[PDB]
Amino acid sequence: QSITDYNYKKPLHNDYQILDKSKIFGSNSGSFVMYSMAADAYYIYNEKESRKRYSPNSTYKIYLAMFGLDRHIINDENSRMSWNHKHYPFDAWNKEQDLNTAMQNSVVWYFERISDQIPKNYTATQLKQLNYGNKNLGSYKSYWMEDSLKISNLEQVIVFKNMMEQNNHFSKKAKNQLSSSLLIKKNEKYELYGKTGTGIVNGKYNNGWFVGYVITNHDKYYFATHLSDGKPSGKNAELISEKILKEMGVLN
Repeated sequence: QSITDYNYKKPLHNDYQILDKSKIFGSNSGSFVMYSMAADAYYIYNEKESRKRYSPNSTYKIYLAMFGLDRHIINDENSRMSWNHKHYPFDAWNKEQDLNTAMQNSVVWYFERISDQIPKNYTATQLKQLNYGNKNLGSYKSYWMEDSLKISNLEQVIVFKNMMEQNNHFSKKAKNQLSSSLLIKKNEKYELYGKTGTGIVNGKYNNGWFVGYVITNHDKYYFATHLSDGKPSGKNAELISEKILKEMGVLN
């Protein structure tokens, strides 16, 4: 909308290190950002591109889940939602869901059902308090899917880290329930948490994301990969994230 809606310009008041992950990105274009809790420092590949704001797509379901927990639309004893009986192209969508199943399978109707129960003034208050990208709700429909709401790769890390780590009005059990829903991988060395996001425009991928965090025995790292061209899917952004986190020593 405004002159500032496509770009995040706020200086990092933080130690930062510039990375060169161009070989892993290959023919794809985009950025990678990681923050380390113990180091209090940002590691950035393609810093200019990390500040360009893009639709978050399904990565915003992180925030819809938090808001649905905070408003008690879903809880710990019940996060179940019955299927309304409409046929979707994937059978994982064609049944009852809980937060865990819906997050894992990016089941759109679950999160759309949550968003419809949340009043616009709450969301606006939340995006303001969280500094969530351009904060632009537009028509307030599926405003996070190739629509008015945009956020940069750098802000994806900053905002997620601050939401989880600051003592805010989001309770600790809601944060824990969100985390369980986002867990992808756990072994002796680490726990990897995250959420893909994929934008499709005219049958073509236009926008790929993977936003999350890693807990090791020694540190906690928030990260995000955004793809803007080449093959910009969430699945590709996830693959790129894993190669970079592994090269950086985060996964061992």
